[PDB]
Amino acid sequence: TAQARDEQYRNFLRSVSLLKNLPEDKLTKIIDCLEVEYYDKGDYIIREGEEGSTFFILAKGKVKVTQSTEGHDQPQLIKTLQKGEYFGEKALISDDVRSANIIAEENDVACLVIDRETFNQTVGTFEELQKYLEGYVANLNRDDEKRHAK
Ligand SMILES: Nc1nc2c(nc(Br)n2[C@@H]2O[C@@H]3COP(=O)(O)O[C@H]3[C@H]2O)c(=O)[nH]1
Ligand SMILES: [Ca+2]
Ligand SMILES: [Ca+2]
Ligand SMILES: [Ca+2]
Ligand SMILES: [Ca+2]
Ligand code: NA
Repeated sequence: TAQARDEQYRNFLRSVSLLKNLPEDKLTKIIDCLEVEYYDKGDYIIREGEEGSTFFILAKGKVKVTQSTEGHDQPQLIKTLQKGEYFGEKALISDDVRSANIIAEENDVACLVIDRETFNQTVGTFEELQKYLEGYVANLNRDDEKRHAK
């Protein structure tokens, strides 16, 4: 049922920190425009250095965050993320290429894929959320500098 589907997505999206206080009409816009992409173990959802403008919410499974850093020939493992966490906002906020890899850690990982326009018309319309994400990205920049990210 369309209604049952939309209710399931509404309940999930309201469990995401960043989205919990969105007006109904903006949550409905996300519900209407999100897409789902599925990944197998080891797949790169995001690859450092590539262009990208999608915002992702992890809906099922776990992902690894890895990043190239000075003194290491392979990207180093920074953290892992789980259901309800999000990623890919930094390319939009920093106006940059992707700055880390996001790798599926297991099979049947599912992410919600939110394009730039949808992001801009929902999350990006609320100054409190923009300022929050600006501060979060600033902390990511601090972390990048402290580990000597390439
Ligand atoms: N640069 C950077 N990015 C991090 C970090 N942790 C995460 Br989650 N991320 C996420 O990894 C994504 C890679 O694509 P992005 O640069 O668009 O956004 C990044 C962030 O959402 C981090 O320490 N540094
Ligand atoms: Ca974690
Ligand atoms: Ca604004
Ligand atoms: Ca921190
Ligand atoms: Ca950087
Ligand atoms: Na992808």
